[PDB]
Amino acid sequence: TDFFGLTIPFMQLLGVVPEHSGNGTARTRLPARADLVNSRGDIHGGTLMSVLDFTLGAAIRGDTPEVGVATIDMNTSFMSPGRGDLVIETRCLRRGASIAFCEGEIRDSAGELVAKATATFKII
Amino acid sequence: TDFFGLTIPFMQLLGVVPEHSGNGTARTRLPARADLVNSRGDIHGGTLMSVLDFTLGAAIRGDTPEVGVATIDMNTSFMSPGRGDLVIETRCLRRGASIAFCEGEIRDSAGELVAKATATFKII
Amino acid sequence: TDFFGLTIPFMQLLGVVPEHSGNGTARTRLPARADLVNSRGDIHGGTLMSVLDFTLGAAIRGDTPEVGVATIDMNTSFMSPGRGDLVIETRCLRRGASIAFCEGEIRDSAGELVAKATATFKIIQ
Amino acid sequence: TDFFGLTIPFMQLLGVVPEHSGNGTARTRLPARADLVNSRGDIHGGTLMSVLDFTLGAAIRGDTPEVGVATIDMNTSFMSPGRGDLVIETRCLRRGASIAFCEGEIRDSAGELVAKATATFKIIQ
Repeated sequence: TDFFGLTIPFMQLLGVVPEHSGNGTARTRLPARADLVNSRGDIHGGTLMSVLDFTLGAAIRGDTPEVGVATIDMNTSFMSPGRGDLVIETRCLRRGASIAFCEGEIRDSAGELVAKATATFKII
Repeated sequence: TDFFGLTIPFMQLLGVVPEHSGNGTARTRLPARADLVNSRGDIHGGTLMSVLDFTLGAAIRGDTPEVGVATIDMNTSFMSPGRGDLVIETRCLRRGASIAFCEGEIRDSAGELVAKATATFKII
Repeated sequence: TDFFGLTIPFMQLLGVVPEHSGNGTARTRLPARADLVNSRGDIHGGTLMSVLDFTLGAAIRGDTPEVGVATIDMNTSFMSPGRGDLVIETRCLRRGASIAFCEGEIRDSAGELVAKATATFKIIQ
Repeated sequence: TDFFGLTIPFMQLLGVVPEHSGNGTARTRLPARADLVNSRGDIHGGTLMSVLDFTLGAAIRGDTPEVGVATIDMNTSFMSPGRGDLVIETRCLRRGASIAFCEGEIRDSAGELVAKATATFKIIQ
């Protein structure tokens, strides 16, 4: 599978679908699967942090795909339980020669806020 | 599979192995699999945040398994790339009636620091 | 001194001015001072988090000065050195019966992002 | 004023005292003051992050006052209201050529955890 110009075994396991990236943003979609679920039947937070990580970075190497990106730190807030196909949109807040700052949110089909995250990246 | 007294489809997909929990701590082990890998062949950060989330919470409901736990927010720092079987140890820093604070680290077979995380939980 | 319905001896000390609070958002302002600077001459990041802490909570208790809000945890990103007067604006992302989520940013006179922060809150009621 | 090799006008303003820096750890102390309190009478969390910011960096540039460290991002957890004199102690978790990771905690005279924080740093060299 092609994830924004890169192969990623774990993202292929999660079945996430890359939709867009460019102009400092990126959009990913997470289809529902009983595999990715919580102990309460909700989409596991780990699952959300995974696709969010992917998407967060893609908002950097979408304006510049020749660039290498590595997550330094990432903060996630879980607002409400995720269920059914989700959509992840991220946005790059500031980009430098070495460091880039990003953010994003996960929303359900009903447009409600499932989770929000912000991260720091090392631009290789 | 039994994960500290709970079924979790996503943790079963990741193949993580619960080893211990109690007295405010918990220990999990993540076996190596090519499925859980990075674009650089390293264990994906999302994968680390997943097992860390599991383990972080388990350090609360190990002293009290009758308790329900839900992650509010979680911060993760990635120190060095993870490879080969990893071990995750977490520790509860403060527990209240409503809120609990946790922390943990992931280390490789060589005992080096792969990642570190801290989280906030709602004790149900 | 009046900080959206309460006196905060530390805030009064930072020389910060409350600009708005209500409908899930808030505004505050940090007039430049030399008491408040780093060693690089820039406004100290702690000065930033202090005013950001103050203002993030305000976006919750403006819709209700009847409630109490205590910061649980806060994450702050440092994008650009802060200088001169700064304006701080926050928004509540979600409000529960017990837990509140907020975010915000600090900008300089030139409108450039100085720092951005997110916070979790305990609403005391 | 001497803060491990530099003057910080804001820190000097908080009335904080440098207690140690070297070998990947650091210590600082926050003598109680009324200028530094919340509205609940507790020491303002911003006062905490300010001193925590100061001290986290110190755990890096004590092994080398030759280098510069700039805070990239910081996460702070609030566990217990802070009161009376507080002691701040940090440790460097990892040091790269460009990026440094640190953590730390604030405790009261009774030794109870007031707040814990983690931070990422840019080492300027």
